Amino acid sequence: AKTLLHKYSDIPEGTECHRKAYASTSIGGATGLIVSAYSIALKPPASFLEGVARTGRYTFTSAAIGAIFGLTSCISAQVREKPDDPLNYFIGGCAGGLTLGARTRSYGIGAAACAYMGLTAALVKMGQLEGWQVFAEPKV
Amino acid sequence: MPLVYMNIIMAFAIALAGLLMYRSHLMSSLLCLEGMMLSLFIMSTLIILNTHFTLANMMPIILLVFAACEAALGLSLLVMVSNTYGTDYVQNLNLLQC
Amino acid sequence: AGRIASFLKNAWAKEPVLVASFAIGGLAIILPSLSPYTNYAIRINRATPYNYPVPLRDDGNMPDVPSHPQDPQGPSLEWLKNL
Amino acid sequence: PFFDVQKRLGLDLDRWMTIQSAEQPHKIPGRCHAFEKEWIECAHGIGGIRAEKECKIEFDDFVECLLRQKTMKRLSAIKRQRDKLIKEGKYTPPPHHLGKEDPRP
Amino acid sequence: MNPIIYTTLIMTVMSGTMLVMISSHWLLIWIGFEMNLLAMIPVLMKNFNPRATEAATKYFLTQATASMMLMMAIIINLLYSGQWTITKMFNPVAMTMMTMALAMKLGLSPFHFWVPEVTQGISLQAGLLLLTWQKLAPLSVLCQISQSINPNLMLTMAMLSILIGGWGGLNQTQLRKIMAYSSIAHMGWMTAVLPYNTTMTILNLLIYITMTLAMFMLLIHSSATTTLSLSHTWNKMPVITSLMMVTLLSMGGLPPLSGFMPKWMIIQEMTKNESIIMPTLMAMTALLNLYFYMRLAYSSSLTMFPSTNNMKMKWQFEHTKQMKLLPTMIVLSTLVLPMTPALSSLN
Amino acid sequence: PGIVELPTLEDLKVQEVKVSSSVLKAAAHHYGAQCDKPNKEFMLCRWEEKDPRRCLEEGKLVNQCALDFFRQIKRHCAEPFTEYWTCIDYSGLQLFRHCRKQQAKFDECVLDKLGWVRPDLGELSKVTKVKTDRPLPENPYHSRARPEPNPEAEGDLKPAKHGSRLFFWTM
Amino acid sequence: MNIMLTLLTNVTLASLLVLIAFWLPQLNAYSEKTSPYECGFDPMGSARLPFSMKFFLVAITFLLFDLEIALLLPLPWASQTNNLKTMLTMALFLLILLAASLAYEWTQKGLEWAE
Amino acid sequence: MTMMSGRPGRVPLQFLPNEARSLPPPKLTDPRLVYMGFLGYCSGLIDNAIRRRPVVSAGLHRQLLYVTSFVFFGYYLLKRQDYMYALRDHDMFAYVKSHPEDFPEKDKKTYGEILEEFHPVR
Amino acid sequence: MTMYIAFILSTIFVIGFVGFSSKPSPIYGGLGLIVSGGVGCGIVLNFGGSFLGLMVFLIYLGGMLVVFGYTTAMATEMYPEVWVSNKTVFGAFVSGLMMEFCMVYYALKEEEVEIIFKFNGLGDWVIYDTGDSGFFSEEAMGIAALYSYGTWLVIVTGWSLLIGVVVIMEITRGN
Ligand SMILES: CCCCCCCCCCCCCCCCCC(=O)OC[C@H](COP(=O)([O-])OCC(O)COP(=O)([O-])OC[C@@H](COC(=O)CCCCCCCCCCCCCCCCC)OC(=O)CCCCCCCCCCCCCCCCC)OC(=O)CCCCCCCCCCCCCCCCC
Ligand SMILES: CCCCCCCCCCCCCCCCCC(=O)OC[C@H](COP(=O)([O-])OCC(O)COP(=O)([O-])OC[C@@H](COC(=O)CCCCCCCCCCCCCCCCC)OC(=O)CCCCCCCCCCCCCCCCC)OC(=O)CCCCCCCCCCCCCCCCC
Ligand SMILES: CCCCCCCCCCCCCCCCC[C@@H](O)O[C@H](CO[C@H](O)CCCCCCCCCCCCCCC)COP(=O)(O)OCC[N+](C)(C)C
Ligand SMILES: CCCCCCCC/C=C/CCCCCCCC(=O)OC[C@H](COP(=O)(O)OCCN)OC(=O)CCCCCCC/C=C/CCCCCCCC
Repeated sequence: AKTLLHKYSDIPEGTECHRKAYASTSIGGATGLIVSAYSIALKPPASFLEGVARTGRYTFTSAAIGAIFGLTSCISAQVREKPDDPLNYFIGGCAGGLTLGARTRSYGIGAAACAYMGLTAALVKMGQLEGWQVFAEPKV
Repeated sequence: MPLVYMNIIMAFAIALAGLLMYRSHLMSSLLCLEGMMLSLFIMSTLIILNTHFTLANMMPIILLVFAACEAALGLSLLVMVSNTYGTDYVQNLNLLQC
Repeated sequence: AGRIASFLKNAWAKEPVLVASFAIGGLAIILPSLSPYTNYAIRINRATPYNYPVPLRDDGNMPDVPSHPQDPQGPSLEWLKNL
Repeated sequence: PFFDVQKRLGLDLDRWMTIQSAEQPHKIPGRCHAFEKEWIECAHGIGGIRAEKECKIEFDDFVECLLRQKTMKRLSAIKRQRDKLIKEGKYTPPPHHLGKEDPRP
Repeated sequence: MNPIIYTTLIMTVMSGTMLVMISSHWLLIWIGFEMNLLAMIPVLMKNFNPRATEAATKYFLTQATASMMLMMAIIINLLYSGQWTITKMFNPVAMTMMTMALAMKLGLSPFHFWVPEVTQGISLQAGLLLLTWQKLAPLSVLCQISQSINPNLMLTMAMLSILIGGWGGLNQTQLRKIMAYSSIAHMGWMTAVLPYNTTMTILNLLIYITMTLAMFMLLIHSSATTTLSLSHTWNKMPVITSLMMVTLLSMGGLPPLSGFMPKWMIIQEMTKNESIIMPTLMAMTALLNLYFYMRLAYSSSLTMFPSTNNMKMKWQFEHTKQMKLLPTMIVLSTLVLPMTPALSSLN
Repeated sequence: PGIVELPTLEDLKVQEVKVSSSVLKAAAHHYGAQCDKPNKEFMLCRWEEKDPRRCLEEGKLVNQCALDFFRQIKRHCAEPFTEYWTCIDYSGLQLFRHCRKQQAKFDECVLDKLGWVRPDLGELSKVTKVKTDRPLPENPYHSRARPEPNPEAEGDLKPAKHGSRLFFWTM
Repeated sequence: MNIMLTLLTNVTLASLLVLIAFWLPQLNAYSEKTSPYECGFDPMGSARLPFSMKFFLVAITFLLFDLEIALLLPLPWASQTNNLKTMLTMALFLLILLAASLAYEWTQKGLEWAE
Repeated sequence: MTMMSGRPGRVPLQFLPNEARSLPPPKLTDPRLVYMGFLGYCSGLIDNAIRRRPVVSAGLHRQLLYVTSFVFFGYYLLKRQDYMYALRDHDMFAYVKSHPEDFPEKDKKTYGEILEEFHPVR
Repeated sequence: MTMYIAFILSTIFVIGFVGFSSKPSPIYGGLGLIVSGGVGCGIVLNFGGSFLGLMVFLIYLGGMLVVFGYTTAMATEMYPEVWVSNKTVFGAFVSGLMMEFCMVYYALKEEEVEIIFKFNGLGDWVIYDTGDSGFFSEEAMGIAALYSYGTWLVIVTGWSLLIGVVVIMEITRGN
């Protein structure tokens, strides 16, 4: 829910990296659980234990990606002493992409995920800076 | 809300979950649909009686009528399905894909 | 007018139940519009006092409203006793 | 979307059953007739946006009549304090409450 | 089926929709939905075969679940406010259930799976009815309760519908499933602008209905349900394939064709609020629908596929039944952009 | 939200009419014929004020009138009234139809002793008029001041300046 | 309260009768005694096999006609309204609709059992 | 959102209020009407083509009816559209007139008193 | 607190719902739905709704008779399943029972918002009416008003029933 989002976003950028990594890990785990639920519903795994294995695999992948992103982004922001800089989010996104590539054991997946996740995270940081609204409330 | 309202809402939720989770028989899912209709009847009747909304007292009966229609519709379809396969299993309704 | 008479005779000879049903239904449909006592039923329904009659405040300009239940003004049920 | 056929023709197909304050048989009143009447008269003609703010008091009273949440909260508080007082033994409850009351017609 | 019975069933479907559109009472709206479904089930089964029966069963299950959720939302709203009038929906949980029920009725993602299956299992006339007339009632209700909508949920469902429509349509060789995925994407577009302006929703619905009617009527005129059977039409009647190609280009949203008008308008409306990222995503995603429309146009009109010998016999005969509204539908599907400001008459 | 005003217990004391429902029913017609004025005054107060706390004296007057009526009934026709209400009381539905001889005797006694005439059928259900010095309440609902409406549409309609003004269109 | 007590009393009496029936007499149960009865010969199939219903259409029509009973039950109270003309028109409308539905099912061979 | 559904005084299904009679009607040579007639002519040509008839010469009465119907509908469509835009302008001007605090006319400054940054191009 | 009769009846209602929602076999599902209809009739009766409770009980009895016939015709197997004959059915039944018990404990010992709002209990007797008037039943008057106020409802309902007869005949025609 938005409680996890608030728990992540309430902590300042370059402070308390362990807590931010924990919050990002929780967000990733929730995303992976939802993904595994939909996957099990639409593609039955033919066994209960196989379903548990698929759920654990997806959830661990997502949680690892989130933890790596949060830790790397916070550490970069703290080392550079430059909060409110999209470069930290780009570095965290590429770290998460390389984590995904290692998780699936594929170099092309790793490179593409690094590029795309870094770009997306930098865009998200720019949106937080400039006030871009994804779901705009009706104004006129 | 009193405990009875929560119990009726829980009954509706249980019937909806039973409908959404098919086992094999279409008849069981039709029964779950009828249960949802019954729960709605009870809930609306309790609300209308509590607030003394006199003209709303005819509303639940109307609900029942269309419930019957819906019940008849389902049964009709089941007949045809059985006549095609000799059984009412939802596994056999797989000629069309996404 | 001649073929329908034969049709009625054949229906009476083959399906008397349906003949009686249709005759009874048609009578039940058409008779109430020709009876003078339907309005009597309406008046009897209107004359049944389910709720309390709330009195009106006297502004001094209502000579048609009785000041007492036994006063000559107001509606009469004398038609009901002769029914 | 909404074609107001009823308004255009003055038919009243279903408006007779939309609200509880509208011409019940035998003049039987709803449990919250006055609250709904006050809210409707407050909100009439000013639009939903303005009514949501300027008729909030009448709507709150109407909802309190409908569901009676605050009344049960207050009754529960009184009952809890009374039970604590009697458990401590300081309550000294009255005869009428205990059923020894002298009833009146 | 008797023609009298078929006419009565079609009239009952239309009467249920009209009852939804003219009612002020939630019970009467629900009754309109029930009557529409009851009359619609046999129309889907007019040509009896196992596929039609399967499609009718799936449709009935989906719509009955949606109507149960609809009634529960109505009853919750009544519980928290003794109101029967269709209005700002005083309870948020009831409003969420109402939105989900209406989305399931419309076939919006993620309640989208039944649309391709039901469309593929029925005839082209039944598909025309299902994809044109059946959208009116839920969209009318959504327009009436738009001010209380939660924009996050509806925008999520609309974006998902556009994405899923494009991706699913990319994989199809059956024409009915292509039409169904196109319908899913267009419903996503219609519901994306609903919390901001219902006039734009109405305009998009009208243009989509016109284009879909032209498409289905052209598909009925040339008895094709697959890509390969449509690839023969050039050797029997090239005019039909040329008109189909232009109509497909219009459905793809290319200027200066009419299908460009709604998206354009919707995008503008979304930029009148802040809403910048979502319209850009929506257009870039509609490129997928354009891609598979273009593939169909490649197969049927821009190249010539091999034919068969027996086609010579078909050269000697003419089309018996003629659609009187097809030319006007084609013209309205293609050459209507210059009259864009007339949309003011919709509000 | 403010406290609720309630009358004291001493204010709620009044001489009580302590006769059973059969006794009340046996004398209902004559009671409605004789005590009509205070009862109608009380009912008008009750339906106009919409508050039981504002019509207490009228209720006390109603009780006093009923007490006087029953005192007179005791004073002149104790025995016929006792027989009539015993007959009414035996019935499970408390029916008038099953005891007409006792009713006739009670009616004759009240007519001769007090000149009382039993109301005819349909007379006690009339809507009557009552003269009272009680002022008509102006805000019995305790309503707030209603919000002012949106002002109005006024003036003559003129063509839109430069047309639709939609992108490149000049009309 | 009284109706609940009456239901409890009746159910308890029936249950006690069953208990007495099953615990008083001498029981000698063996496999041949408890085998299913088919007039002295063993059954071929199972009694849980599908059993065709020849009157299924009449059963669905009975479902539909049962709700008109609920619609028409309040007529004794409806006969007490002031506007008797509208009430009579609507009651006759409902009964005529029910008769028309019966006639339609009759003429289309809907009351004939499947063969 | 619906701007104009609840506008006070609106008759449900009128399509043309009496107030609209105070606006100048579109000319019969309006280019929008000419384009509507062109749409009708195109519909007639497509009707000829689909029916395997000579496209330009087959039915002159049918083509005439097509053009006439399109023009006839377009006239009333244009009237309603112009009325709606006039209504929008009327409401906007009345609202601006009735809320002067939200629409102030601030003091004018000339370009000789406004300091604009200069960005050289090199 | 007063005799808990309404709470007990509603709990049995939920139990019957769980019984037929675990879907053992349509015979036992119909039995559970019949039990639920009976307790719902009792619940409505305890609120003053005699006619509505009796009507819903009668309608569901007829419906379940038709469902029993259809189950014998088209929804049978060699070994019909009961709530303890299959691990899926037993698991669903036990999960439903535990969910009901947990929700009851949550709403009874505490006062928390499950989904919509909060609830403390106190028995359903508190929100009653203490209305003292009438030689008639208000529910009876409201239901009888269908023939004077609900002309539109009668029209649409009768049309729907006739259309339903035609519709079922068309659907089962086959060919
Ligand atoms: C319009 C104008 C043109 C525009 C576009 C045109 C130009 C751009 C496009 C063309 C180039 C882009 C290609 C990207 C990578 C493609 C890989 C791929 O397709 O995977 C599928 C493909 C499929 O493989 P598979 O099926 O998964 O498994 C079989 C493997 O092949 C079997 O693998 P294996 O056992 O043979 O060995 C693989 C192993 C070892 O590979 C080997 O066995 C041989 C050794 C090769 C590795 C070389 C690393 C050490 C040498 C680099 C020295 C410095 C770099 C030069 C810059 C000098 C700066 C002054 O590699 C690794 O373990 C990866 C560890 C990571 C170390 C290398 C990554 C360093 C990234 C560069 C950082 C630059 C930062 C900015 C600097 C700014 C200042 C200029 O993977 C490969 O086969 C290639 C693996 C190695 C590729 C990594 C090389 C990176 C090249 C530089 C990237 C720079 C562009 C991207 C920057 C933007 C991103 C944010
Ligand atoms: C922007 C500014 C304004 C522009 C307006 C927009 C464009 C023009 C209007 C569009 C609609 C008008 C025509 C509609 C009916 C045409 C249907 C047709 O089949 O035509 C055949 C027909 C010839 O048939 P025929 O004479 O009976 O004998 C030959 C056989 O039928 C032999 O027939 P067949 O069936 O055996 O031959 C087979 C052939 C048959 O297939 C076709 O003929 C294709 C026709 C498709 C109709 C267009 C679709 C719907 C309209 C949307 C257009 C979108 C425009 C926007 C830009 C996007 C481009 C797509 O198919 C093929 O060969 C396959 C070729 C594959 C290429 C695919 C490309 C097709 C799409 C291109 C559309 C371009 C616009 C229309 C082009 C002109 C067409 C005549 O063509 C004509 O002769 C009629 C056109 C000329 C009449 C108008 C002249 C007016 C009177 C003269 C005086 C002028 C007055 C000026 C006032 C001043 C006083 C002095
Ligand atoms: C792809 C091309 C689209 C064409 C669509 C079909 C065109 C032909 C259909 C002809 C329409 C017949 C209507 C005329 C009879 C009068 C009906 C009138 O009373 O209805 C009015 C309504 O007027 C109609 O809406 C106007 C119809 C005109 C539509 C044309 C606009 C298309 C956009 C511009 C594209 C160019 C079109 C070119 C035309 C050939 C009442 O308004 P109201 O009851 O309060 O609205 C209810 C809904 N609300 C309140 C929620 C808004
Ligand atoms: C003094 C003159 C009396 C005038 C009375 C009014 C008119 C009386 C005649 C009207 C119609 C009489 C019955 C119909 C004609 C004869 C019957 C007939 O058509 O064929 C019989 C045949 C039945 O026989 P089978 O089942 O097919 O036998 C199979 C085995 N061999 O009938 C039919 O097919 C259809 C029967 C439809 C029955 C109608 C449904 C019930 C309607 C009656 C209920 C009340 C109606 C009241 C409303 C109407 C008011 C006017």
